[PDB]
Amino acid sequence: MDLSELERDNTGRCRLSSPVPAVCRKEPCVLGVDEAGRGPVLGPMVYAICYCPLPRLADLEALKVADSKTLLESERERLFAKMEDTDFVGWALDVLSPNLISTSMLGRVKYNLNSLSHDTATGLIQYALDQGVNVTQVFVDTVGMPETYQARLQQSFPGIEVTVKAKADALYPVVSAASICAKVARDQAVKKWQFVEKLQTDYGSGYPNDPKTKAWLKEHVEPVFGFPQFVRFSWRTAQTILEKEAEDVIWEDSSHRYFLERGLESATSL
Amino acid sequence: AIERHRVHLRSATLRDAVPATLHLLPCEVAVDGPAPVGRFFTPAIRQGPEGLEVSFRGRCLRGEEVAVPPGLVGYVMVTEEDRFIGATANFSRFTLWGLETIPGPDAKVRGALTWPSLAAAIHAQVP
Amino acid sequence: MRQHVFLVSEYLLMFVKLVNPCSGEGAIYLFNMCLQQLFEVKVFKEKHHSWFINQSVQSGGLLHFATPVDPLFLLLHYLIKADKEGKFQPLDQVVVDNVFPNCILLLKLPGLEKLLHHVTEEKGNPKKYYKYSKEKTLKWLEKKVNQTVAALKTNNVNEEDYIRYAHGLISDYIPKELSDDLSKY
Repeated sequence: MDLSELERDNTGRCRLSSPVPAVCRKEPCVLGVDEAGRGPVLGPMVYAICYCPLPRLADLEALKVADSKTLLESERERLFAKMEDTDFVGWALDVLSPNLISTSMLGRVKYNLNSLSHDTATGLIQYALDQGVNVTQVFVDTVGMPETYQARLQQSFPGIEVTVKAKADALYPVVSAASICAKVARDQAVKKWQFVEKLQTDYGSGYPNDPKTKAWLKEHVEPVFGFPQFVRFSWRTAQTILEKEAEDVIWEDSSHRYFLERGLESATSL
Repeated sequence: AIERHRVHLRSATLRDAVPATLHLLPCEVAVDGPAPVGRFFTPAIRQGPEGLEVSFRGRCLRGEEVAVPPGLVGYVMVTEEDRFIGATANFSRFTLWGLETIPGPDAKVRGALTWPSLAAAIHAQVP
Repeated sequence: MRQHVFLVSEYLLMFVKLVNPCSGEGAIYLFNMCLQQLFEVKVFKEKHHSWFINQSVQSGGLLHFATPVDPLFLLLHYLIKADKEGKFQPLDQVVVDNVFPNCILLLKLPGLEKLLHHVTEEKGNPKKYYKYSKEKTLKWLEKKVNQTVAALKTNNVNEEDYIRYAHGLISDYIPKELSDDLSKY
């Protein structure tokens, strides 16, 4: 019933799902997609999907599972549990570690944040399909352009009704519920974050403009390593601090044939 | 007089040498000094599909532990800023690191390792 | 304090700057005193590399190799130099270098007479006076090329194909003038 799986070490991806209801396999389902942790320099990014059958859509409105910016962490946890005791509500989470965000964006081939965000979304929609969920309608909340995202998802799912809209959380109840899952999972992920580094608290929201975050960032600068894995190296906030406070690093991106082929030469010094 | 061209090494320090963990990075780090490798690097090393997985500066590094070939011994020598040099540590193997993937079989480091074997035959006394 | 990563022969004295037999310039060698053995220092340098030695970083990414050398190559450098000058001299007058004063070490090598037999015409009543012989040298180099060709196949590097490769490898120990005579031979 609780997100206990978030207690173990994360260096890549961490998938969490509710058991698929019996109803969800037969009746046609409606799916909602939302995210938490897109903007912070610190911590993971969580993507969530929430599904329920078409007849029990009004029954989803019956419980006050609507999204709100005012909602407390405890207030969201009560609505999440209220979904868990519901015989028809299903859900699936994807907790992308700051290291996975860093490594993807800072790779040899640039895997952009928006592609990685959209690919995680399709992956959960596909996961549901593979799990016997009869998804016939998909509702997605977007931060930017809905036209391209909707066209993308239609090519990925040509037999499913795809609706991508800005502020879809305030408009559709499935998207509101998915939003509660993402926020709860994000809060719980940053709360009990198992940390890979052998050194050890208050950082704030994790956002770049946050004074506590930039204070924590400046404090945790190491000249050789730069920052611990909890920081998103790809973010311009981390990069600028690194450029001024840490030591320079050079990557490939930024005499007879035998000896020349294997970078060998005679030593003139030491 | 002729000592100017020769730098002497402590023979007793070659015996007193505990194995040292050697990592060969695919990036150039301008600094030369101490580092908390055991704080950032070592506890982050993971086991993946290809080989060992770790990330340095937010970039994924994938590598394998390369063994020092039989007939060779690894020593780490230190010199100051009569001339002297001393073997501080020993090593039986070094971990090789490549960006995203383990360096190929055509990697120059792997080619250089096959030299002392050929050099032992090139320079052998003719009968 | 810069750290150096070395790959020396299993059984293993000081570091000596001697003449490079082919280049005629400086080259670092590792001389063993107790056994009177000579080694050459080769360096692995490739761009974008660094070392992590325990709790430290080494900017280089350099890998040093101390491998044995055939002393005859260096001995030839002095024998060829003296050859043009005149005729038949003792070893103390041939192995002379004001630039590289550590060439004295070559005179104290074990089994010099047996070694010099390969590349020099000698006179002396049991002295010893040596004169550089071209016929013996090319015959000795012919053996060196065959010695390496046998080693190339075993190690599987990359009959005429490997012969022209072995000549080029050995030419990194003998001056350009000698290399040309070896190919014609």
